[PDB]
Amino acid sequence: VVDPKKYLEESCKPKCVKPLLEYQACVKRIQGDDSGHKHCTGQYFDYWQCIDKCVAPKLFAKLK
Amino acid sequence: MDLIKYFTFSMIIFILGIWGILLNRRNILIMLMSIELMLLAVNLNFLVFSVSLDDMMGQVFALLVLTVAAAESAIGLAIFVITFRVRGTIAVEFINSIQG
Amino acid sequence: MASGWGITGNKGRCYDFWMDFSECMSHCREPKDCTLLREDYLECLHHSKEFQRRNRIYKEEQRKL
Amino acid sequence: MILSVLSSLALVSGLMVVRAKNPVHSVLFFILVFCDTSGLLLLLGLDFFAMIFLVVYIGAIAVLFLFVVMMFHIQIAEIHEEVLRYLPVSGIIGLIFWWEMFFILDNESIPLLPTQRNTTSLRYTVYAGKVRSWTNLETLGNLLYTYYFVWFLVSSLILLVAMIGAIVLTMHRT
Amino acid sequence: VKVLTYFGMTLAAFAFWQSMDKVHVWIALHQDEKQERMEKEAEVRRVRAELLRKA
Amino acid sequence: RYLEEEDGPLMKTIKGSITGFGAGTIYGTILATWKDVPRVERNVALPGLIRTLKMMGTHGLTFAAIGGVYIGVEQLVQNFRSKRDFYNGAIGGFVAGASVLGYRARSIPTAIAAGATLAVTSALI
Repeated sequence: VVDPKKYLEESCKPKCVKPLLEYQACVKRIQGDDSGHKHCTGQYFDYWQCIDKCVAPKLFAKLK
Repeated sequence: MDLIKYFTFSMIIFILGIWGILLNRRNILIMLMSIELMLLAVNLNFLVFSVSLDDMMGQVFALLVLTVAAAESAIGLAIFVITFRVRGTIAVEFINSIQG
Repeated sequence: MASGWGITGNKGRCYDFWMDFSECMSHCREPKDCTLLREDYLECLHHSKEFQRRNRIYKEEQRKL
Repeated sequence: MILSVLSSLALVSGLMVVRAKNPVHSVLFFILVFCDTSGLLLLLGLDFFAMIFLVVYIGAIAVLFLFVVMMFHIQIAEIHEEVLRYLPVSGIIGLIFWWEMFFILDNESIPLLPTQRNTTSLRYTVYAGKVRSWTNLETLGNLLYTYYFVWFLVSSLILLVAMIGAIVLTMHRT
Repeated sequence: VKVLTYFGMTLAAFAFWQSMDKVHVWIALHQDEKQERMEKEAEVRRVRAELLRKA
Repeated sequence: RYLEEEDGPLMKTIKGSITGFGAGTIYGTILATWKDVPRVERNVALPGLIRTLKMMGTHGLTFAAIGGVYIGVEQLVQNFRSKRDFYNGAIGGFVAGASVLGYRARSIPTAIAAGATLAVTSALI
């Protein structure tokens, strides 16, 4: 039907608002190219690291 | 920075009253004077705020608190006199009979 | 400065702002409708935002020096 | 600077009120704290309150304290205690109260930092207020007895209670 | 106390009050960082409650 | 309702021990100030200050031990068992209470009583 992990990844977003808003601000701060070397990988990792730590201890219950 | 400096003047007097309570467990007369120091600091607060806000209500209340402070001191020292007259001493060990 | 009596014998510096805020609150059933007038009155009382802005100017002057 | 001098004088004099061995000296240092307060009031332009603090606090209240304390002949043994052990508790209490209250206005009343520019030239003068100016005395007297007369009368009731209670508690008629 | 002791305690108190002046200037200089940090913490709470009500 | 943190079991234990020491220092100061001074000590100041500081340090130590061991055992329960409940923690309160307050009181029934009380208190939360 619908992926349990994907649903849980959207439902854990409130727990990770701070890494999200820092990633969102990094995206804005690099919208100008500057010869294409600026990126937001670090803020990306912090957001998904927080998201993964929220989804991990509840995903395996929805799985048989 | 004028307002902060006047305020901290009054605040130091208030803290000195608190410390004087804390530091005089054998000296109940100094405790009464510490309470008068706190009352003075409050009066200063009212006057400073009255000036800072261009409002007269702080001055009216300062005068009335003056009347109250005088009445409190008169009654307080009367009770001190009758306490001493009964006991012959002002030591705190003679005013601790009521307890439990 | 909500009473009106000034310390030099004239209308208080912040009385008109107080009266604007009060008249707004007397008929607006939501306090948020009179937020601007309320912060006008409080700004008159303490000059917080004015002094903050002037300190910004001073800080920028010190930075460019 | 001047406020720093007055604050330092008041701070030392208050410490001496709360730390003097002899209570007579304590009452005398209290007179110095009230004189310093009068100076602060003069700086704020409130000369009536500056004089009244002299008349009432020093001229009447401190005199009563002095009469009582002097006639009590307190012996230093009845009231002596070593205060070294209270440095930690005084430290914590005073530090909490300091960090919280010496800086209570800072968020609400942000200080204006002095710049290297003459801001005195932006003082706006309104001459209409200066035609017939009011003293502190008549500005207060305009309110005490008319718009706020009930509180005036309640204060009289407070004074009456003080007179009655003083007589009842201490009088021994010859 | 000795008169010199009262004078010295006054000098020390004068130094304390000048130090307090420096503290007040330091607090006044950091109003902007306080304001910017408060911007974040209030907006985090908004983005948060809005996301928590999407479900 | 709880989604404002960054956690870390070792960080949790360290911060809890530090908070315990602070609270124990405050409590020891209060207790030292409440007491009178022994009569042989009324006329000399320094031994009173030494006793106050000793009381401060001893109470800071015992409170730090409680505030550290409690959360340490709480996480070491919820880490191995890996179930989040009020049960995880009732054990930490019990072991903190028993160990520290029975080492202090030198009594086993007192250790059991203290652990039981801490268990109920942590259960309500």
